[PDB]
Amino acid sequence: GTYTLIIRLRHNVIKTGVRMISLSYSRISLADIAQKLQLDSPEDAEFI
Amino acid sequence: MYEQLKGEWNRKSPNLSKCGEELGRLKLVLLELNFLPTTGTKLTKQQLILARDILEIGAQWSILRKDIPSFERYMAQLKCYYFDYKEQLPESAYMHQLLGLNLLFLLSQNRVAEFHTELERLPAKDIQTNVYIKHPVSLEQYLMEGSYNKVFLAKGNIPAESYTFFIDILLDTIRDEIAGCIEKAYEKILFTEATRILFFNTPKKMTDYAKKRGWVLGPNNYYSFASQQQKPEDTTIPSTELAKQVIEYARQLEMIV
Amino acid sequence: ADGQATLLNLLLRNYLHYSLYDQAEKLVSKSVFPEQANNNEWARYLYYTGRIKAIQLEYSEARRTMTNALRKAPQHTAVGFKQTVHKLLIVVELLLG
Amino acid sequence: MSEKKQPVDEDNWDDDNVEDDFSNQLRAELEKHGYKMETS
Amino acid sequence: DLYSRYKKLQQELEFLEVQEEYIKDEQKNLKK
Amino acid sequence: GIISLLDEDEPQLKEFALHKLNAVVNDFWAEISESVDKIEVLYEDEGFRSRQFAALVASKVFYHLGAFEESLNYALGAGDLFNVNDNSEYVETIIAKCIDHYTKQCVENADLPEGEKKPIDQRLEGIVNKMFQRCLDDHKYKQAIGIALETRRLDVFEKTILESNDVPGMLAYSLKLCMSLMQNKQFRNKVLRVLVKIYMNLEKPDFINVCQCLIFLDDPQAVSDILEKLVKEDNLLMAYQICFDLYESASQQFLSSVIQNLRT
Repeated sequence: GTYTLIIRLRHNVIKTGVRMISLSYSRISLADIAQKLQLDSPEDAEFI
Repeated sequence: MYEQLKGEWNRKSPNLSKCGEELGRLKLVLLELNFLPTTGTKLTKQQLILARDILEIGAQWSILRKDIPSFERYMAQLKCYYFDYKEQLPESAYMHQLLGLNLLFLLSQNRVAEFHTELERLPAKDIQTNVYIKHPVSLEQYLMEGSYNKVFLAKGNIPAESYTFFIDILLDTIRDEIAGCIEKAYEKILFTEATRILFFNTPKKMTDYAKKRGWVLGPNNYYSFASQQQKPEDTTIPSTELAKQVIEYARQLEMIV
Repeated sequence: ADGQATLLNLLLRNYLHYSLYDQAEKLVSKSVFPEQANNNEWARYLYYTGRIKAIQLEYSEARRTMTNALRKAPQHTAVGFKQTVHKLLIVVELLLG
Repeated sequence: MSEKKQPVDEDNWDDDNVEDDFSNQLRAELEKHGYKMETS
Repeated sequence: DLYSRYKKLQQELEFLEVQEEYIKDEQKNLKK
Repeated sequence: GIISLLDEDEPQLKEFALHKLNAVVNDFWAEISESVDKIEVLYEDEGFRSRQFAALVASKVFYHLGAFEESLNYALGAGDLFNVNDNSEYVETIIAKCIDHYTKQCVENADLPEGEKKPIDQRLEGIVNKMFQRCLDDHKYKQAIGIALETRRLDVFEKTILESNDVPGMLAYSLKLCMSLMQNKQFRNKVLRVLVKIYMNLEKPDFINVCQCLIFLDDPQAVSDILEKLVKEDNLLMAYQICFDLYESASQQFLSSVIQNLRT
């Protein structure tokens, strides 16, 4: 009985990811982060 | 069987001289029986299955006339009807499209706490089944992260009913959001790139946004006033607050408590 | 004493498991504090209201009354509710980082 | 003692963090170096 | 009688209140 | 869920709404507890035909939430429908508010009742003695003596000397228990001066209590008045313990001041 909490972790995975990427890489193309996060789209890679 | 209603309820009578009789019809419901959930007499359902069908359609034309305070009046009463453990219809062709409709408009009410407390009432109906309710919960999930295009791909995908007044508030609360998030550290943008980030081709609506906030109208330019310079070099704000805190250390250090 | 305590955990036990109002009521409940509840009904009392702030999005306030609900507990082994709080306590910390 | 009124029902830590890193990334990274010399 | 059960029992809260204030003086006065 | 229909402006829905505000006053008691309190608006809007029962459910709901006076001022202004029902565990909740508020009001009104006095509602004062009539008629006089002091009133204490309880020694051993817990000289002398002009007006006038009180009261002429009755009665046997308890207890200056009233 915890599934409604589990389903909203996709916001926290991607904020953990964007902190990891911005701390690792300094000058990274926005059309490279999406292929690494398997976002399938660079047009919202600006948007996150 | 005391109905007085079965002639002009399905056909559109938009804000005509029926709703005054209709509420007076609902007033005459109250003289017969209360809308107490009628714990006894389970077989008699004409006060329950025939009377709630009036109250769910009475919620339905509330949104076509843009009647916001009386809209949640009927919808809260329907919520107090499916709380009954007495066996009813489990649903109809309306229950998903009304309960999840409340989910979609309370989204527009900008109250996320009540958005997630509905989720007790249907554990399995969110992902693995009930696809018409999977669409609103996936929508606000996409509003949670930065995703904006997939939000409007769901504005290319409205399957269930019209949902028109809801997504237009969802238009409006995104319009100021991008007009909010145009104010990040951006460079010169011409009058095509951030002109098409919302929807618009080239109306004067961009001048409404470019004169509301900055990013000044120039020679095909959005001017960046990316300053963020004024606030630092503050010793005083610690020097007021820490001088309070250091005394608080000496309070629970020497004097007996 | 001890009538303010047990009658509220036993009030919560399916009010959490229902969607009835019962959560902002326990905000404006004055009976939040019975101030002493014999160290075992007090210890899970902070847990039953610990899931309440978790399920209605109050994250950072919840993790300190989840932790306090874990470390006021006895020395038993067949502990299947402690199997639940040790799961739930760091659900909400995954929500925080 | 040891009651808990029931209402409902090193050697290990450092490698767990090391299990976190190479969980699904180059476990037996042994022979790709033999195949990366002619590519790179 | 029952009327004396409260009047005499509030009479000693009058009497109890000094004593905790009294030793509060002597936690510091003996140190000096 | 009936809270949403509180803006109809047809009044007959409100009496249909308050029909549900009593029997299920414990489950959506969670709901209309702090979010909606719109009772006082229709309470002030000149209908009326209601605001009677409207102040009951707020006297219910502010009670448990610690706003006892917010319940109590509504419990005052609710009228008859609040006080028509007293066969429950709720009547103990409301007289422990009101009478306690009454006696902590009258202690202030024992000081200065004249000038800027408080708006004593007739229901605020009328259920005091009514419950005291419930004590006079339910056989209990160890507490009929009690609240009669706790009301801090002179004449209702004088009233209950003639009651359904006879006087062998009750109201005479009361002052034995009243002098021990006697708080000040201010409430003492006012009560004690009227109790002993009725002891002379009793059937058999008690003599040691009317002397013991009077030296506590310092009336250097009143004992000479009842001495003159004993001169008129002409027996020194009953004119004896009025006199040597006067010599044993009283002050020298009091005996030197009362002697003018004995020789005249």
